[PDB]
Amino acid sequence: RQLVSNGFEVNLPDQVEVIVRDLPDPSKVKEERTRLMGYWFVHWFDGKLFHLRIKAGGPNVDGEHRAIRTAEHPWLLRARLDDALEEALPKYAAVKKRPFTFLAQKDELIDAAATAAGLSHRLLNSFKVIPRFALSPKIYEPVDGTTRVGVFVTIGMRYDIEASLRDLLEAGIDLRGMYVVRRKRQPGERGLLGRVRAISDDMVQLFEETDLASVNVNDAKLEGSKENFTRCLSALLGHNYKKLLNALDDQEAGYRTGPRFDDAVRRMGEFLAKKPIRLADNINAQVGDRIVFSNEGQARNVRLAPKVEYVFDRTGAKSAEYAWRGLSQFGPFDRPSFANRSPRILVVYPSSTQGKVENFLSAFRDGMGSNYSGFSKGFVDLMGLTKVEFVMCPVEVSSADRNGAHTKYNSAIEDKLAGAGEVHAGIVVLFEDHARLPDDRNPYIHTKSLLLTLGVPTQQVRMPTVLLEPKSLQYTLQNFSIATYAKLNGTPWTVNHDKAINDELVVGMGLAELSGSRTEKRQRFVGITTVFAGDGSYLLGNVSKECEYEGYSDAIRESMTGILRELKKRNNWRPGDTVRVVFHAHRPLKRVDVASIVFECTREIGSDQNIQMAFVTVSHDHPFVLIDRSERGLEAYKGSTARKGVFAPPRGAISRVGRLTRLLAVNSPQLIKRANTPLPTPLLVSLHPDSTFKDVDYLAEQALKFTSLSWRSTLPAATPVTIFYSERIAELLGRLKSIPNWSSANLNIKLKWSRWFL
RNA sequence: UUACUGCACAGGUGACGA
DNA sequence: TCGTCACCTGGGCAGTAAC
Ligand SMILES: [Mg+2]
Repeated sequence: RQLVSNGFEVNLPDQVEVIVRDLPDPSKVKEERTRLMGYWFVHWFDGKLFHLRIKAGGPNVDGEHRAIRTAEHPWLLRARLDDALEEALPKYAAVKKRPFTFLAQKDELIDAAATAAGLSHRLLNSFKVIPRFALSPKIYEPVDGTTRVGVFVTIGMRYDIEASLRDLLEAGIDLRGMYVVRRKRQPGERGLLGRVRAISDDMVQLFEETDLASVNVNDAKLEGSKENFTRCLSALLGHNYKKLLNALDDQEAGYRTGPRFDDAVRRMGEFLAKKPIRLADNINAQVGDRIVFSNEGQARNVRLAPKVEYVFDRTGAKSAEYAWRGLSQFGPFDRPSFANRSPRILVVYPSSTQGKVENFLSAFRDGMGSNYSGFSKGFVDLMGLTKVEFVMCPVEVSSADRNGAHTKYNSAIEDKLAGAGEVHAGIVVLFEDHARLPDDRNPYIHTKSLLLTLGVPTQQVRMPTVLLEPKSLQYTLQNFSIATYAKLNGTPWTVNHDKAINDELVVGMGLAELSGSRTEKRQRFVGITTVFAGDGSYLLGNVSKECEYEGYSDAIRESMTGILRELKKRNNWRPGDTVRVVFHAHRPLKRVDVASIVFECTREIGSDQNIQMAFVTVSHDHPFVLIDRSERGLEAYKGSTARKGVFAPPRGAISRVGRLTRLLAVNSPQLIKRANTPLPTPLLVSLHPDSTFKDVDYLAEQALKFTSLSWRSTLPAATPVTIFYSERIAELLGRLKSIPNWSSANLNIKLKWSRWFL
């Protein structure tokens, strides 16, 4: 039982001698660091300034002398290590500090990719993809009670377009509408300048500008987004352009695949271990062994959660390892009770797509047959319904109509429904050129708005999807079916849980940030989703209808206390029963908000029961990766030479970093998509220190299970539904709040049990 | 906006302190 | 106002759908 990390032990001195002076105002710290530059390392923490001498000779420093022992206060040397790593690698310029980040000295993957695909173009030399490395000094706990410092190595790719904007023009590339950034960024300057309206003299005309509406061709460059890469390259190359991307993708796989990443990490550790790292001129650190996660000795640092089971009945008896397998065999969890066995579904679509939409609806409702075993039965037999009646609502509108498409859809819905009686759901087909129009003329959001006001949830669909090859279409229709059923109040599946306490509530919060352009300040909206322990099963509760950023903490507390009150009433908790409340988000709550939440839930449940409360953050973008050297991977596809997910930990692997923190693996070899897919990064699950329920392993496993509860897809989500559904709610409600004639009135009436946000 | 996955880039932001 | 440690969210593009 071993998982290898991307980090190395750092052998530090036991002790370091330091000078301390009280400095209750931290505004002084910056000038003082400058004054003692070169001779002293300086660090402010907890009202006080800490000085570690790094070189002999003045200036002098007044203060109390103290021995800072590493085992007890590892933050001091962790911080010194950020800078010492920089100093240790003088030939690699920092592109960022804390963590030290830098570029490979030679390697340039576009040149290599071109050669390997046998492509060429004069300008290609001005498109650079360079490996980017970061070394992050992190505190971890090899076992409870003991801290150490590790150096964690992470790799990504710098994409840059150095080309002059002038050159890109004459090559036939249309630069209109592309974002542009400053070549040299003033200290504490923005990068984004805006979009390209046109070029004049030595002068770019910018719309959506962030500052001035003009800048010289010479002080600006295209932003190195994938969008600009593809737009420039396909113009200069197509259709050889895909050939270069695959080859670039192959090159990058050379640094990001499991074995190849493990090798790059090894080589980086060798390089840093070659010389001592000077913490001062007389005090050294040494980079040591690869940090592992194991159960050797007094370490209990790795476990494997059981496989999540998808459950399709209350008796626990009907279950599967995979959502579709189970759904296909058993039908949905709620089919014995599902109330509406003959849904009427409005189908809103551009009249000119009529035949394509019929083909799609036929495939959806009645299946694709045995040649497409992924979607044979169709929606009706899949979900155990009697029939589906489509009410056709053609719309006279063209993809060219960018300004009045939304008006036409809504006019057509209103006229059709006036004379049609009640519809239970709707499907809205959209042109690709309309899907991303601004919200004031976007038919997605206008039709979603109108139909949700009327209490009619929709599943929308873009024509490129409607037209998918049958091999892709069968999977499309799995996902479409599951969300549509849930939109009709259905519960497709649950995930196993064996209840140990009398009740458990999990609430999540999710954030969305909206603006009409990148110039405009993003406005924040929030959402809240609740999940309850059932008997053998987790059950999705209700969902917020207000979106609310200011006061989100009051909303969390209002939602938990109202829910605890109703759960108690439903279940009639007995004296001495234990109730557990778990909160999830992608960021940690404030201590003061945890205190207020704990106080109000405790007072609401009363002294008759025992309450356990945990506050959990789920992080995706941290410096930790898990390597399972025992995993050979799987056949990229049956039956190739290439392998996918080589060295990928199993789904459900949980490693201990520290008392409050676990790493959770979610993307197993099975789930990994391709040979060139990188070694996955696990989720970091952190418990808030003020939590009263402390078992982070159990909370990591619960988070795992909730990834499987997503009804947007047959495949699991990247984050538990408690957070993920909250983000979809927040985005939709925040958008809707700007749409004329939107009302939320039906969200808690007709739509109370509809999962309208999927 | 069927989704999952990945990546790039940009924007910054959060928590903890005194 | 700060210092310090940390990483989240939006927009877009490309490959594939846990046996
Ligand atoms: Mg959806």
